[PDB]
Amino acid sequence: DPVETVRQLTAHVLGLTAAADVEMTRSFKDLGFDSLMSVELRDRLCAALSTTLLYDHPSPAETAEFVRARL
Amino acid sequence: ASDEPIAVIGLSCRLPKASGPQELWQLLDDGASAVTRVPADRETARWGGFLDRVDTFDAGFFGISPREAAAMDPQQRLVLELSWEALEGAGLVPATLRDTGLGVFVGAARDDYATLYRRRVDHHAMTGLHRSLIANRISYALGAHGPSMVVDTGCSSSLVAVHLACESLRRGESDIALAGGVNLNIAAESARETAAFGGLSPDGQCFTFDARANGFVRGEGGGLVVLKTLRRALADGDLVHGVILASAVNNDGPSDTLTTPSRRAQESLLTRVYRRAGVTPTEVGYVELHGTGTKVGDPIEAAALGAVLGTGRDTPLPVGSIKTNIGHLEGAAGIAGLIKALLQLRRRRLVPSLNFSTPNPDIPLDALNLRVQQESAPWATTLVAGVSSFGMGGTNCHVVVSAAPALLPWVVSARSPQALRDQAGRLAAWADSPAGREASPVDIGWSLATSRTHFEYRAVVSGSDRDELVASLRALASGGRLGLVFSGQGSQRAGMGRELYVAFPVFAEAFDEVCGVLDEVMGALPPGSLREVMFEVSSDLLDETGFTQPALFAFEVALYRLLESWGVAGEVVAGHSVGEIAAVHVAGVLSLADACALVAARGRLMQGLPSGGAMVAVEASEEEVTALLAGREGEVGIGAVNGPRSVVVSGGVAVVEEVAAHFAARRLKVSHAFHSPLMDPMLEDFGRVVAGLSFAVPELTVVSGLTGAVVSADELCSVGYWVRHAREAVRFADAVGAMAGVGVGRFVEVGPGGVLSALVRECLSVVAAVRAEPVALLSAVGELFADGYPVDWTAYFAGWPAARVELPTYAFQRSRHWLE
Ligand SMILES: *CC(=O)NCCNC(=O)CCNC(=O)[C@H](O)C(C)(C)COP(*)(=O)O
Repeated sequence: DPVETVRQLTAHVLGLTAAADVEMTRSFKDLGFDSLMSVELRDRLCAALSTTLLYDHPSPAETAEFVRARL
Repeated sequence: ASDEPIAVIGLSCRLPKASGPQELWQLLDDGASAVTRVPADRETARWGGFLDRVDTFDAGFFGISPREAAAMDPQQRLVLELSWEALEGAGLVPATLRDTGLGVFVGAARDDYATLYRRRVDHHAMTGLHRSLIANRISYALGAHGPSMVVDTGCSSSLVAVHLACESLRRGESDIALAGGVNLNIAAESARETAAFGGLSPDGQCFTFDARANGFVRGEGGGLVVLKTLRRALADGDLVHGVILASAVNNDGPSDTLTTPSRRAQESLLTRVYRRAGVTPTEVGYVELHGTGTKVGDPIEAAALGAVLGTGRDTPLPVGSIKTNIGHLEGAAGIAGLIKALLQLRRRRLVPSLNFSTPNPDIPLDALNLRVQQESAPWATTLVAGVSSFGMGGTNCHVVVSAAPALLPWVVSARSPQALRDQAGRLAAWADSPAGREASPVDIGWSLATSRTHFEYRAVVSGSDRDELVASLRALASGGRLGLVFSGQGSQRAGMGRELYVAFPVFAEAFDEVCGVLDEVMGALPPGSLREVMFEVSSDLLDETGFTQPALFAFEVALYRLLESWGVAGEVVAGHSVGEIAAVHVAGVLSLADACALVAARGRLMQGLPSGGAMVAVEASEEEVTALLAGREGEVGIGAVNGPRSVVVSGGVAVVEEVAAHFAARRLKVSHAFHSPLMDPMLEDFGRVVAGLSFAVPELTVVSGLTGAVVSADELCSVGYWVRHAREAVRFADAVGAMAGVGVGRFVEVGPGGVLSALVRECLSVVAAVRAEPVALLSAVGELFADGYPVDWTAYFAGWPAARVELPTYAFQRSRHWLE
């Protein structure tokens, strides 16, 4: 869950259709993430937990590390 | 300085709540905010800095049909208005820039009118909606051959434009340049797009460098600056409003986000431009910020400035932003900032940057060494200012500017009589205003003469000080060949030429030469100062023909000399009786000596005749009086044919009475029956005087009062002509007809009274020149000038050390033009 849900959301903001089309190993700026598009992840991520999360982790996978880590 | 410093010699603008530089200084110095809610007549984020209205435009001034104006971008219209205003403020006459290398550089990045047009087609839409024409149109109306272009770098456009103008001047591609920009927020779709970008302040204010900074508020307007090289400007003697020492443009390059500004690029830009100008951080007295009030942008700009101009400086660098007053004009942001700086340089004062109370915690004002101007303080040390403008694509631009190194006539013109009314009213209100009282009435008259185009509807007001001239303007607010008719006997009055002598030294000099020569001639052969007889109101000596002919000759010759110095050079001349003597002299036929001898001999030989002569003005055709007097040739005859139904009968005072009674007819106050058989006794004596004078070929076209037609030199230079002129009838009506025939369209009465002018009007533009004679002659030249004649008003102010001063611009006859 902490992985495929990122594959199914980072595209919802990026606009890619296939969930697997996310090169989840490449930098966010290299994937093409804007200010609004970066923070749209943070504002839809806690939609169903708790600022600069996605500049702290410039990689979809390396941000997805932060799900089950501390529970 | 590295490169040629560029002089700013004039500017114009339209800004929210500021129709011009005056109003702009008013708004800025008062620390007033022009930001308001969206006016009802607009469409819809709900705040902005808006002009009063954008639909008005004088389409007739610029030769634009209402059809073309309606499909025309209001940005194109406004830039037209701003171009004319900027040139006039620079002091230049636009006619003179025709076919020159004038360059036009305009920054624009929004096409709201075109969007409106397309969301709802004729051949004008192509030109009216295309952006390139914002500059190109100007080049076509002024006739400029210099480069004409529109540049879009985003919000930084207008400033870049000035840069490009500067470089174009330094290379010689253009000799004068107009530089600036325009942005008009008339469409809700652009507002929605910039709003969806999130850059917009929800409170509708630009909290530049303030901790409240949450975005910018939109603004609209436009602005122009006239630019010359410092060399060329100083050489031409222009009003320098500032000097650009250096300018540069770069791009952010590898920013974090496409829209995130770069500190390093901004620092590189600052370093480059100030090294090129050779200005250290201490020499900078102020920096006009981009200052949009954005959470991201403000810290970056502040940090760049503190890195380049903060370190190596004792006192805090004052900074501010006009976006706090009128908002973010985007495409036209840059120019606005510049104009602000310019007004601070000329005024040598600072104005508050509004919306500031607490420093942004992201901005260490103390460490960075910068302070926000909050007080309308003065400016101490010359003064140097710097302007920044940054585009969302990263194209940044900075510019370094430095500060600069009896009876009066006022002339106004306009393209419409109602426009003339408004021009006069505007000039009057300005003359009363403080800004106009800082200029003297002499300088004002000079600048009106030299720095304004003379449109087809003109007028001239006279006064001794400011108040007289002002009230004159208030009252105002409520062709062909030139022909001169010289007045004859009966137009004389006591006090001739006394007051012409005291105002204008030219009349005094010519009148003294003629009066000295005439004093000599009449002192040898008296009928001893003609000056005294003419100037004395308590003197009827002028009604005797021994004085009236020399008096008229002196008055008219000095009057012609003064009209000629004012440029008014007649092409066809004519004269009633003694009037001819002046006309033939000023034609160059007779020298001053021979002319004075002729006229004094005529007057004296006519004065020694016995009484019993009389002349009566009669409302009768020449045919009628020919019927009435035939058979009485030895006793009475036609003195003059002044009109189709106006003739003067001259003869024995006995025979004159029954003519008057038959037609009863105004009795003329004359001493003798001129142009009648009673003039035979003095004919032959006169015939010897004329036989001893030198007659030359005239320099102008002469029309004879004896012949009634154009007289040739062989005829005009014979003794018989002048004796017949002294004997026979003055055919003045036929002379007016002949002058009209050769091509005269403008008739001038040289002399006192308005008699000959009434006669010329009867025969048919008729102006009676003269008759306080300072007033009475400034009136003559004003009526000439407004009739179409090119009067060299410049040469009038050669006596005073007048200088060029800024003046209010043309009052445009604005009407609405829009779509539906
Ligand atoms: C055209 C224009 O807006 N020009 C200068 C005024 N704008 C700015 O200073 C924008 C600075 N940056 C931002 O406002 C933010 O970067 C954005 C653009 C709102 C997006 O944020 P994200 O890039 O972090």
